[PDB]
Amino acid sequence: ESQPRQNFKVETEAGINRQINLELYACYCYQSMSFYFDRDDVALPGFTKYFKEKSDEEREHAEKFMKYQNKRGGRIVLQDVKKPDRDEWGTGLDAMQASLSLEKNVNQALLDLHTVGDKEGDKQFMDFLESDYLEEQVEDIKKISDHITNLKRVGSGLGEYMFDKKSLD
Amino acid sequence: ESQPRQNFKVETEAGINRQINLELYACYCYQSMSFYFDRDDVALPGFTKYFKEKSDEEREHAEKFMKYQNKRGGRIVLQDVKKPDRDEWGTGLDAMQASLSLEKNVNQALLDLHTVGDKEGDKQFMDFLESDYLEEQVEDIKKISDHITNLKRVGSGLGEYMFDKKSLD
Amino acid sequence: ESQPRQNFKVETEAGINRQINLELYACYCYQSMSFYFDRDDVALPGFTKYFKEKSDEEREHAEKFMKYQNKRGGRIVLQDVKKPDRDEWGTGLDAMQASLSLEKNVNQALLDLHTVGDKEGDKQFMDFLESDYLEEQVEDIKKISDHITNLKRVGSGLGEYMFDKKSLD
Amino acid sequence: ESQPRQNFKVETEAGINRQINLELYACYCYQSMSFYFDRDDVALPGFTKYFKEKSDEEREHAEKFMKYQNKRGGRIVLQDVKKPDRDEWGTGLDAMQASLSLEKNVNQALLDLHTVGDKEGDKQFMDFLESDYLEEQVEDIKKISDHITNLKRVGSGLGEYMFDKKSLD
Ligand SMILES: [Fe+3]
Ligand SMILES: [Fe+3]
Ligand SMILES: [Fe+3]
Ligand SMILES: [Fe+3]
Ligand SMILES: [Fe+3]
Ligand SMILES: [Fe+3]
Repeated sequence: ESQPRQNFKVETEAGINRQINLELYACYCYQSMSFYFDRDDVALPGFTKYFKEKSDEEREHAEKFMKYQNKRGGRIVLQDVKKPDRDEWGTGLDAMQASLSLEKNVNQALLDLHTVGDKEGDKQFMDFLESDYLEEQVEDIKKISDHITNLKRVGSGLGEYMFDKKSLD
Repeated sequence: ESQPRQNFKVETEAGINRQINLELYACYCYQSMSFYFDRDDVALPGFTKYFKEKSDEEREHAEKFMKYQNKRGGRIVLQDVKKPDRDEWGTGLDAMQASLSLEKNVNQALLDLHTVGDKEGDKQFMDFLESDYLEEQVEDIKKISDHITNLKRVGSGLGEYMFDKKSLD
Repeated sequence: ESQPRQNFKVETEAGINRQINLELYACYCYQSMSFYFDRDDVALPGFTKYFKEKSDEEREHAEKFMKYQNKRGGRIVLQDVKKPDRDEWGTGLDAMQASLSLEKNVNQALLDLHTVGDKEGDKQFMDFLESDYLEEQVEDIKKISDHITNLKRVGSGLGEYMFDKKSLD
Repeated sequence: ESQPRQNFKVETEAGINRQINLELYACYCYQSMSFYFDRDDVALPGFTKYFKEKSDEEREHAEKFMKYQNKRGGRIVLQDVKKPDRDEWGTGLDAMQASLSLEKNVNQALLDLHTVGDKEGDKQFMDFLESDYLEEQVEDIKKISDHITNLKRVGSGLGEYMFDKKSLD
């Protein structure tokens, strides 16, 4: 057993390694999204910047889980990060809805990972998940929902152009 | 032979003199475009400013080639700069598309001028073209393409007015 | 053909997409390396920081290629990024030698990608590769070689500990 | 019942009083360790400073539990704080390993105290323990493990001397 390991179960360790891969996958999706909106036939610089920032956030999420794995005495096992499931992301509305669905899937995986910690009695891990992940997911999912509502409100064309300027920095 | 001349062929020298005239011609077109959008029945001050800045850029391009001609020991031979091929430039979309076509023609002339340098073994001239012209053309052509996409996105009327305010300074 | 596309061949476009995946793969390897040295039974914070910075550099390399693909009018096609070929990276000397081998493989892929640009006459792309990638690879490969020499000089134990403090920030 | 008492069980109150004594005991051990390394025949000033700071931390831990006991309406009952179980702490490696074992014992007592809060439904007390104690224990246990690894890496003699200078302030 590694020196720090205490109240840290193998199932919790394995759950963290699957979550690392999922956060890396989300980071990859957002990176794809960002450079899609940098296409010359898409050309929405607010969307480009917004998904780039979201991509860096997911990379931070993954690395924080890596750091935590080490803190508790687990061992990081990396896997292929799959390519995103689309090459092209439609309109700003489509991308924002794909992003909502993505964040809700990450949130469910996090809640399932909380359930592993809870049944194993990992008090510290539950609070770590709560403080550093669950609250952020809830804020993010609310923010993206608002954006979807406004992208429906403004419509295509000028509306989408104006949303890019006024709702995304 | 002039004092500095070394590894500098007469065909390269002549190519630079044709390119000088082309850059001057581009400068003239952009100047025409700029004051077209300053017409009282057009009246788009973002477009006016944007094409004025682009005109000064092309003037700089020409003068840099003049300076280089002298650096290598060639002799500048100037020609008439023809009047632009339109007096009137349509909508903001039309002007932006005329500008894309213009920049692509300058880029092709630059690539052909690179080919002259390459076959003559003008190592320094190729790098000069690469560093000081080819990269800028690629950035510019990408920027103008983005603008064309957004001018189609926003449509005529209010859209064109909003693009003038939000995409051009 | 996309609006900006000019002197940009399909083989060059495909080469950039393979290089994107390779830079992402290098970023993943360095990220693995970094958190390996953050293990409690490895615990070298200079190595951790050094490979984290190297990981961010490779991510920048990938994104710059993504941006360039868009600049020229190509289309980004992403693939799975494979997991690194080791879970554990040995001593500081082993990791530094794995890193040298990695950078030399990236450098060879870049030189092969230069060869594609050259035979297709992509003057701008060659200079882009030269200025923004080839020079950095040469500096990096020299830096890592120096580190390997010093890690052999200092030996294991105290030597490796001292190198972590004095050669890596 | 005291004025503030609400959802605060007698078993939870008693658990806090045992934890107070344990934190005081840890503070005493670290104080012993610190002045051991201030011995003229030991003379490691980094270790001296490090364990002094750790001693003050444990004193803060105890006093925070005292303050909390009062916040909830419990009553502090103090006991003898036993003398540490060694007068002499060996090498820097020995002391660091004794410290790891100490922190893991405090962590287990904290987790057992969390279990008392959980079964009694003391929602606020669990979060207090999580936020103010469990996270710190996990960081500390990871830090001490790293130090043990490096103290094995550097070896005795010059290694131990260098660790005192470079890993402890
Ligand atoms: Fe997110
Ligand atoms: Fe909590
Ligand atoms: Fe231009
Ligand atoms: Fe060059
Ligand atoms: Fe590198
Ligand atoms: Fe402690």
